[PDB]
Amino acid sequence: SSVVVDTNGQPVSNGADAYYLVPVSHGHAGLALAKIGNEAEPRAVVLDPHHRPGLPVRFESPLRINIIKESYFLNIKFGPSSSDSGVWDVIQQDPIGLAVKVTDTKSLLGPFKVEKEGEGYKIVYYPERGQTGLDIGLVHRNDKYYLAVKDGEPCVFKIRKATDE
Amino acid sequence: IINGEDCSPHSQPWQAALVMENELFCSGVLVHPQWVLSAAHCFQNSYTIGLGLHSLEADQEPGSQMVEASLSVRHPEYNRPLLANDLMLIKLDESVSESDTIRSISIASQCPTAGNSCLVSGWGLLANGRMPTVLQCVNVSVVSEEVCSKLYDPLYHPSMFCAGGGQDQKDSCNGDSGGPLICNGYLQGLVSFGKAPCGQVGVPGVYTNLCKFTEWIEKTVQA
Repeated sequence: SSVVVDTNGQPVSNGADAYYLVPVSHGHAGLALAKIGNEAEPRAVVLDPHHRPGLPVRFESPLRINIIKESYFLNIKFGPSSSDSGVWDVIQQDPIGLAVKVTDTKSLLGPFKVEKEGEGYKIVYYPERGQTGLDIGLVHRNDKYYLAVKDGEPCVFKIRKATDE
Repeated sequence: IINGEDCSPHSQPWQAALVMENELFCSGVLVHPQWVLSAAHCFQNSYTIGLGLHSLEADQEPGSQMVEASLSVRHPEYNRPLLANDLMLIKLDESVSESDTIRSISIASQCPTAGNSCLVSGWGLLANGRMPTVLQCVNVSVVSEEVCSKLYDPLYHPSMFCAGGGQDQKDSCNGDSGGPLICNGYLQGLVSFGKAPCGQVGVPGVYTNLCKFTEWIEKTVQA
């Protein structure tokens, strides 16, 4: 039933448009990639104060509808519709915990949902597409906020269409 | 519809447009004077439904009707398991008078035949990523259950079947959900889902397997 809307009240599109996730309480920071520790490449998704407005995302469902509802399982990804190299997934890495990280592989059905919360929306991670969702929140480290499973402490976002491009 | 063409106007008189604030989001199929069949994932608390359309402007379409509906019934097993049982019945506020441009269609009782060439119609995205001005038609062929389950593992369920994935890259796309797949003059399937992006070579789309649901549809509609 529940259609996800952008900051202009329009329905969020299935894959066709990109959107900024604008944190309601961390608006000084934008989505970016970073290392957690000593890994060779920056693949952890963070809110970084030095990047505004940050990397926009696309929400993707295999359903042949042109809008997104809160009940749909989604892939979330950086980059164009054509590329699958910025696809979000969740990977254990100390000391963050279950961190949101980009991969270059994509399942048909992604593990995320976008659900209403306070002024906006949270991202919820459903391991193995089960019935129980885990809130994505923030772990502060190295002057960045790492997106990570933090159940009960969701990061709240508003969704701004990136037509400015 | 990817790599199709304009339907002959009113050649698909069962086609329904589901619109929300004057934007099309899904199609459906008139299966009874007072009921439209669509995908369960197209559910809304109320609908504006265009019948007898070709372009999406009713005032340019003699015989067209924009009708209201508030009641929908999703199949009780929708999404159990995930993506399966993707159908719902929408009851129109008023039954509709049959005409040359507005007519119901029967549902196939036989299950899809691999190799069968079928027609899919809708107002969803074109190859160029734009929305068409008029209803599009394309032919796609039913694929074997074996190819369907290989490609869509681990989510394949017998409430689904696959069609398309030819070399000519014909497919359904975003906005086509809930629209009809016609085989041998009967309603065989509804556009349900597929791989993003649409039209990939060798990748057929997935359709609701309506032969599995004729009793449920008949019992809901006769009530």
